[PDB]
Amino acid sequence: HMLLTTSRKPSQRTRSFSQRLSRIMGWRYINRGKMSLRDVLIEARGPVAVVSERHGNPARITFLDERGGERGYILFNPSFEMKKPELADKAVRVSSCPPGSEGLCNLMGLEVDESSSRDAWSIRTDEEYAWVMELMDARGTPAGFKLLIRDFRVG
Repeated sequence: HMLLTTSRKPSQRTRSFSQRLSRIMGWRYINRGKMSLRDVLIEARGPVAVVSERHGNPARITFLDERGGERGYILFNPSFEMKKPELADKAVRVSSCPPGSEGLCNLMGLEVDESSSRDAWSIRTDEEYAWVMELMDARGTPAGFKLLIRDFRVG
């Protein structure tokens, strides 16, 4: 459902993160090289997400519609282990979006699925972050991949 890319000249960590996330989501990943956003949108022919950084860390995901309108954005810090997540499917499901988190689900195109928590996201509150989005793997246990959400805005 989406093309993912990064801001221009990303660090190794931003690359690793974004390649990982796009695999998890089943989104098509492209190297940003030296393209403008306009040229990214031409290549995508469809919606795009851009992972941008501050100080060499991924810090924001911006979501665009196919014409380049900004759907919204998420400010976050990633938390991921070295081991590849074990997934049997695109992680396009979420177990629940509690009140106040619906925009996370809308931006990322997640569908609520109460039948199982495998290959799925869990959204919860945290003492430090606004939300933690944690990937549950093909066995429904923590995949070692989280989005630590500081804020998000839609529209």
